[PDB]
Amino acid sequence: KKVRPRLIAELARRVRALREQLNRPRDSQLYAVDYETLTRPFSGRRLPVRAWADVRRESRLLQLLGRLPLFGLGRLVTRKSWLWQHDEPCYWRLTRVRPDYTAQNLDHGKAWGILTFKGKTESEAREIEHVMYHDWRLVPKHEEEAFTAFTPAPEDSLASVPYPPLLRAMIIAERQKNGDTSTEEPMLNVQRIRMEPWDYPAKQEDKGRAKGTPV
Amino acid sequence: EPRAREVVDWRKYEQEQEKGQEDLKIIEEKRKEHKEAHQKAREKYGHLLWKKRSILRFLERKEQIPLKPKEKRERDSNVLSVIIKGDVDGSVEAILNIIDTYDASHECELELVHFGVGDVSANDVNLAETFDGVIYGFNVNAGNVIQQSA
Amino acid sequence: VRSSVHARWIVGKVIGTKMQKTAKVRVTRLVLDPYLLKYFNKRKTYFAHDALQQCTVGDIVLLRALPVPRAKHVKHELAEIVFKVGKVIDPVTGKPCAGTTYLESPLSSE
Amino acid sequence: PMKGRFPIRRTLQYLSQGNVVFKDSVKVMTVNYNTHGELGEGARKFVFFNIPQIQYKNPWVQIMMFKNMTPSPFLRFYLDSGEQVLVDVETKSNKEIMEHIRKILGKNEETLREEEEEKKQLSHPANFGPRKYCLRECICEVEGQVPCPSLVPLPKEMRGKYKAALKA
Amino acid sequence: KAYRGGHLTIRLALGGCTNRPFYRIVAAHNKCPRDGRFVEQLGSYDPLPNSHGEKLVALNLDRIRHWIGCGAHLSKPMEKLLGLAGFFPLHPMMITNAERLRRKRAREVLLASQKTDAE
Amino acid sequence: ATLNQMHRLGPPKRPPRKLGPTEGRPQLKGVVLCTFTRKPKKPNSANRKCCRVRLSTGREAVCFIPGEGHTLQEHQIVLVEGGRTQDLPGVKLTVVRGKYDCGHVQKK
Amino acid sequence: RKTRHDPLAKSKIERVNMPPAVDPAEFFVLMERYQHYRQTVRALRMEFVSEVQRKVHEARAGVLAERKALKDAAEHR
RNA sequence: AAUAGGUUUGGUCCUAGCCUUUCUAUUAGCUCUUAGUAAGAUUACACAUGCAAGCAUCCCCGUUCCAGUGAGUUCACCCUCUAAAUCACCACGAUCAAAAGGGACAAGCAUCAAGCACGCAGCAAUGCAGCUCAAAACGCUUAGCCUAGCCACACCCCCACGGGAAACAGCAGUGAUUAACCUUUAGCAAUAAACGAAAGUUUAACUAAGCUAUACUAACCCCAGGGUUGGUCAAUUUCGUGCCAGCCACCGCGGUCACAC
RNA sequence: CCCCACUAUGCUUAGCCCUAAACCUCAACAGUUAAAUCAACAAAACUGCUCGCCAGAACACUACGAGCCACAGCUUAAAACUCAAA
Ligand SMILES: CN[C@@H]1[C@H](O[C@H]2[C@H](O[C@H]3[C@H](O)[C@@H](O)[C@H](NC(=N)N)[C@@H](O)[C@@H]3NC(=N)N)O[C@@H](C)[C@]2(O)C=O)O[C@@H](CO)[C@H](O)[C@H]1O
Ligand code: FES
Ligand SMILES: [K+]
Ligand SMILES: [K+]
Ligand SMILES: [K+]
Ligand SMILES: [K+]
Ligand SMILES: [K+]
Ligand SMILES: [K+]
Ligand SMILES: [K+]
Ligand SMILES: [Mg+2]
Ligand SMILES: [Mg+2]
Ligand SMILES: [Mg+2]
Ligand SMILES: [Mg+2]
Ligand SMILES: [Mg+2]
Ligand SMILES: [Mg+2]
Ligand SMILES: [Mg+2]
Ligand SMILES: [Mg+2]
Ligand SMILES: [Mg+2]
Ligand SMILES: [Mg+2]
Ligand SMILES: [Mg+2]
Ligand SMILES: [Mg+2]
Ligand SMILES: [Mg+2]
Ligand SMILES: [Mg+2]
Ligand SMILES: [Mg+2]
Ligand SMILES: [Mg+2]
Ligand SMILES: [Mg+2]
Ligand SMILES: [Mg+2]
Ligand SMILES: [Mg+2]
Ligand SMILES: [Mg+2]
Ligand SMILES: [Mg+2]
Ligand SMILES: [Mg+2]
Ligand SMILES: [Mg+2]
Ligand SMILES: [Mg+2]
Repeated sequence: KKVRPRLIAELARRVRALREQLNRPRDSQLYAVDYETLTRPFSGRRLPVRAWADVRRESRLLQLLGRLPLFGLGRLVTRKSWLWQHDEPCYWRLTRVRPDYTAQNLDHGKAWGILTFKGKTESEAREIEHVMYHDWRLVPKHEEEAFTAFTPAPEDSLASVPYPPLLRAMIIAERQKNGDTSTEEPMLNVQRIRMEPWDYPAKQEDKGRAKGTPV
Repeated sequence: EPRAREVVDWRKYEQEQEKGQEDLKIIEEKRKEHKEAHQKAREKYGHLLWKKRSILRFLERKEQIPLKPKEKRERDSNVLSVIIKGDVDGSVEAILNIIDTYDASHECELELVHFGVGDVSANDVNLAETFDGVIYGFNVNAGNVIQQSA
Repeated sequence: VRSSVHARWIVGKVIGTKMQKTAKVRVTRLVLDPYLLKYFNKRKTYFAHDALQQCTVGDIVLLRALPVPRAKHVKHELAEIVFKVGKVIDPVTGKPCAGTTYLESPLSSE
Repeated sequence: PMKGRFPIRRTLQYLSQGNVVFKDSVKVMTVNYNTHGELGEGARKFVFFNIPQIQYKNPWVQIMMFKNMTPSPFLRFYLDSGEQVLVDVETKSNKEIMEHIRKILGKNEETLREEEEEKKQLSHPANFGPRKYCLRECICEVEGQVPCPSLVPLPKEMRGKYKAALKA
Repeated sequence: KAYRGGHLTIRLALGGCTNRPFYRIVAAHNKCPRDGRFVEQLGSYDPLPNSHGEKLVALNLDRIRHWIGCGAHLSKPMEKLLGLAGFFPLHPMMITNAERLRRKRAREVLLASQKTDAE
Repeated sequence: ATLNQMHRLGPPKRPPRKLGPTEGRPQLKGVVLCTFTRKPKKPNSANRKCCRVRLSTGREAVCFIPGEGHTLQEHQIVLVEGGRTQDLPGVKLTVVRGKYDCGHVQKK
Repeated sequence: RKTRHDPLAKSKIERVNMPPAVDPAEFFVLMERYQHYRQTVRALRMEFVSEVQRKVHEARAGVLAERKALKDAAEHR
């Protein structure tokens, strides 16, 4: 019951982990795109057909900010996909930028900011996702005041919905079995559940990265 | 497919029947030779009880029976066993016609152990190790493993 | 929940005490023979920690599982010496005995 | 015949006749008996008949026996809390000892039924599966439902062979 | 067996012989085989109609509520069986596929009428 | 034996069943080497057609050809099976008629 | 199924799956049904989750569970 | 071994072994009508070809699953503790479950009887001299197992930085090999999985078909064969052979009247 | 085989060897004489408890291995082939 040690599986494991940390591909290599074949040279994978239009027009976040004094600190950057879908102002306030220095035009990197989705600001600044996407647009200084202008509409909405028929029938039978007599309806409290949109910025600080396997 | 199996079975049955007729003539001759001796071997003790024959037969064995021959076959120096492996059926049937025109059995016999199609395998080496034969691979290959085993 | 040792309480016999602050205990349990349907003793050796080295070969002891084994084989500790070899006190009367006879009559103290 | 005296002890029917199921506390049981003497007779019969019945019902309880260590026989149980329960069994029959330890340390008939009823909920009659675990394997064994194709061939309209040919 | 990641799901485990499908509702690991090892069996579904003309669906509501409160997901077919029973709401696609079928049948009645009317 | 003696030893250990000339196999494939005859042991008297074949396992055993007459020659392929020939001591293999080169006994 | 180390087929190299056509009405209506359905099912899930906590907490620290441990311990003394 | 039987001898009893009668699964030979269902390389030997993992408004996720095999083989079970993961989320506890710790767990051989550092204490320095074993240590050989399934492997070197070297133990199919021999079908319509907010897409998983007396169920106007026929053990007419040829599971038959070929 | 003669040896001392039809072929302990007495023969038949041994014949008081002051040795001790009996 004394397991025979496997040393080569631990030596290799350390070496592979080390190489992934010293040969790791940058954002310039991973997120490069050939604009004629619309493929990622690093992996040779075609983009989806719905993105092709926007990969030839819009700009990446840090090919807008690389033209600014401090990578556009304290500035609002919206996204084309938000402006079409949502009338309300959605934007990020930039607070920290980590540019990719291996790009010749400094057009890749990371960004942290304060989200304001549909006019609702967030307490603290987190990391921005979809930096690589060709969907961004920088809010001009003089328009910053008319773009941010927002008036909250009433949020009154349904607070309770019925139970589905069978469950409701089983909730009214326990009452009468225990002896409780009431004419009130069983209702679900749907006020706790805050249904967010499907295009709500997720967390890029819990998201993975492509492995260093160039093709 | 089943109809195809029926035809092959009939053809194999037809072939098997023919061989049997050729073999039957061999056996009929082989049986007759022994039957002639046996019917003539007990003419000396004609019209006698078997017990009488036993006594004479037991003594008779001593006089006219030499030492028994070895069951194991004894190799002959002037005998060549060959295994012909070809690449195509038509090429193997051409090498068999060259072995069918061999007229020197008085000085050295030629025995064609096995003939087939394909590369030299393990069954060929095992047959050549049994009959002390040679493998003649015409336009075929022999894997390293086969070379090591041979 | 309170300990990672399977055997919490086991009673055995000190076969040897040649290790410092450690007692080698032999525990016996009844194991049924599936065929003969009879119970037989299957013994097993346990290493107990005796801080005061008060154990003597031939005495019955009570072991208490430790929270975590202090050594590779030490998993228990000496809870109490049940029957001291040669000096057992009858629990029913509390009087000394040398086998089936009382060394001190129980009537001395009524 | 079966070797040994009283061979009925070495039977499953006799080993399952014990009604002494210890609680979770009882961990170790020690029996101290004397080979000779009239007073110790019951303990000798308790070790000859009843001990096998107790260990069969309590396989995780250690039962150790000591001969002629004391002048009188006695039983001692060691609980998991550290408590020791002395039971002087002198001048007693084996039936009294078995009934005495079933009252102070054994379970009653109410606590045992509950345990058995919990095992009846593990084998649901509705569930379908192998005979080892479930009663029925498929729902083709239920009268009314479509039978298995092995026994009753289904109609040509319910088979995917003709459906494909019928469709094309 | 231990799977990297994964979770529990209340799905259907197909059973029965050829052309005789019988599902048995089970709670099983996501990465486990369809008809492989299961944690518990929560019911059965017989698609083929019986002599009386009805489909039998056994539901262990008590145990289905336990595994849903332990972190178990639901498959689309199992989410549509609970909407038909009334335990869950009608799946959106049960309502949308019913609307598509209506438009389809209303589009075919025109042709049929025109044929009988025009011809 | 006593119960204590029966407990130490344990369940009777059945001797590992020995294998025969077929190595626990229904049939085997072999190449004919010789074709001789053998005489039965007393009290039977006959000449029984046998043949020494090398099996696929590598061994070289003596087989018995059943039936009246045969045309088996060196280098031929035959399928052997089990079954001792009672008259012949040491002959434990039998040639399968109607398989490979060996043919069914012609009628009459 | 294939693994990560298996090479891709040569018949799929030049394959582009075009997304299906979208009906503006049905798609918008279908996006709201999912919105409500998932809000109605999330509330039920929480209810079912709340019944599993009670039962778990009603067996180890319940009023009917602590009332029997004292009865079992009082009878032992 | 059972409701048992046959066979030691000149004969009886006792003991004892071999065999027979029963039930399955391979393979062989001779033979074969249909329908429906199930199951379906001999081999961890080598593999032409084609397919088998995609999804998606770019990131991610997934391809670590399923499927397969049986080389090796006491990692599979319970308790303790506690990561990852699911329950939208912080938190909660539940669930699931690895590593670690404790326990348990194949067969044969003792002509494998001794192993050789296998222990303890102590903050540490370091000290002591132990530990396992005839209730089987150490070791050798064999084998997948305790089957709602699990374990293990994933060309080889236990491992996989590295090297040999260039991988169907994925489906179909082939070569070699073996007594052992399934189509180089179709479709994602159902279920399952993956991805996606979703409509949906994909999938040799799967489903529905194909081949094959391996097996079960049912049937048929025409259409039956195979093996037996001394006893055990159900049941032989007449020829031919003449200890020859041949036969038998066992005992045994055949030497001119053979119920045994 | 019968007769004669003579030696090793038999004897003592000191070491070794370690065998037997070492067989009263009938294990040690305790107990019984009732019941079905009991295949046969022999030295009547049984009970409790424990240890040791044995499972067709032959190969085999063998081979190999180990151990031993034993080196033509002793102890322990298989299998294959073979028979359908012994
Ligand atoms: C009941 N059968 C008795 C038995 O016959 C046996 C007898 O068997 C003999 C074997 O063939 C032989 O190989 C065997 N020879 C050996 N070297 N082992 C004989 O020992 C054996 N005879 C015996 N064991 N009595 O000869 C066989 C042919 C027999 O007829 C077979 O059934 O033995 C015979 C005497 O040997 C008796 O006369 C028969 O009555
Ligand atoms: S077993 Fe239910 S259909 Fe075949
Ligand atoms: K004869
Ligand atoms: K295996
Ligand atoms: K390996
Ligand atoms: K599908
Ligand atoms: K994705
Ligand atoms: K005649
Ligand atoms: K004697
Ligand atoms: Mg015979
Ligand atoms: Mg006789
Ligand atoms: Mg007999
Ligand atoms: Mg057949
Ligand atoms: Mg698997
Ligand atoms: Mg966690
Ligand atoms: Mg673990
Ligand atoms: Mg040996
Ligand atoms: Mg193996
Ligand atoms: Mg490997
Ligand atoms: Mg391979
Ligand atoms: Mg294949
Ligand atoms: Mg082939
Ligand atoms: Mg087959
Ligand atoms: Mg396809
Ligand atoms: Mg099929
Ligand atoms: Mg005849
Ligand atoms: Mg002298
Ligand atoms: Mg004497
Ligand atoms: Mg003795
Ligand atoms: Mg013997
Ligand atoms: Mg001797
Ligand atoms: Mg010797
Ligand atoms: Mg020797």
